[PDB]
Amino acid sequence: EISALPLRDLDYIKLATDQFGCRFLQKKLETPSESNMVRDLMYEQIKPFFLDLILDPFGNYLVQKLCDYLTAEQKTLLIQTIYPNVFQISINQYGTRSLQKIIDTVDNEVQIDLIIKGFSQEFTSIEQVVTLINDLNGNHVIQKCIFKFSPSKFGFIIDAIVEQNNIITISTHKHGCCVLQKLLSVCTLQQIFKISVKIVQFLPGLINDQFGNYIIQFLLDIKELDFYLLAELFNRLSNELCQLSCLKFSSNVVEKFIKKLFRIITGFIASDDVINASMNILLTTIDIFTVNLNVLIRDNFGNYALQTLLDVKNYSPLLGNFCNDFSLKIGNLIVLTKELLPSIKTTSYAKKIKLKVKAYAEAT
RNA sequence: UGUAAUA
Repeated sequence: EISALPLRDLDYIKLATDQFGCRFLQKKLETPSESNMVRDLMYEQIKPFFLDLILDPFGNYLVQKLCDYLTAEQKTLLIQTIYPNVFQISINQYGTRSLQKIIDTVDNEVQIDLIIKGFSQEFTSIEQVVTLINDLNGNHVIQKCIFKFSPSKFGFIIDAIVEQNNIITISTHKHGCCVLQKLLSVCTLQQIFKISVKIVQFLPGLINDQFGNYIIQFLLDIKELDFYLLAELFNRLSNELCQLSCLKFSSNVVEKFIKKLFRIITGFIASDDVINASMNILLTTIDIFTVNLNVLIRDNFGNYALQTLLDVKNYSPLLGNFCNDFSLKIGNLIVLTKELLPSIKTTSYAKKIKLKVKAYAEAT
């Protein structure tokens, strides 16, 4: 029926929003002899409806398919048409597919810069950017930008994150937490810093959040942050370290934090200033865990923190002055655990603790 | 004995 019609006589808008018309057009695009011509005819007729098709249940398939065939000039004009609408497109079920494919097949920087302009405050508010980051459909467009574009383009993402308390809105959200991690994994160091300042400022709102705890831990894996983050975290948490060790989500961060102190000092046998404060903080921690040993060994979450501190496998090579202050105050904590060991017979993890006191002796 | 991620 439609196959018997000359391409020049096709009603491309009509076909584009139809499942079979759109599929017919796609197959025509995959047909080398007719690919170029069907593209150029289709293009001129559908260009006033670029936004419409991008959002269309079937049209979004055509737009995507077209991205593999459009000239640079054709794709540029397409982006010039719809860049102000990037918010609307990104939250859209079908629009998100179209935009990802467009972003994924940019030909040059002129096209990239247009998209970025769309995400700037001239067309998309900070609040809207935040919405996209947490949105079911939008977070995929943000991730696309994050993995396709140079970090020199990340301005609009950064601005939205550091705005007031948006670090909480983003970090404590199922989707935003993921995006932020993707961002941090590719960010420039100076961008990581700007976000880190905001994370530390709102640490209590993140440290024990179901998703926020993951952000803190992620930050702890970035080595270029050691020179300040270890002291910063601990100075903001020390007075409530026992509390945080006894909470579901923050207990993992304390464990992560403690293992990092061990890994840094052991590896010394990483820059020098870090080693200095790490030694100091570790000792203070043992003091804190010693004082509160009554609660930590008894807590449903705290015992994990304690066990991490006590595990000799973490600190074998530590067995100048510090290597003797540790051996004293951790050895002292070891014997103190023994005294309480009978007072927790009923618990499921007594034998796990008993093995650690046992493995202490074998290397002592 | 304890946490996440389109026909």
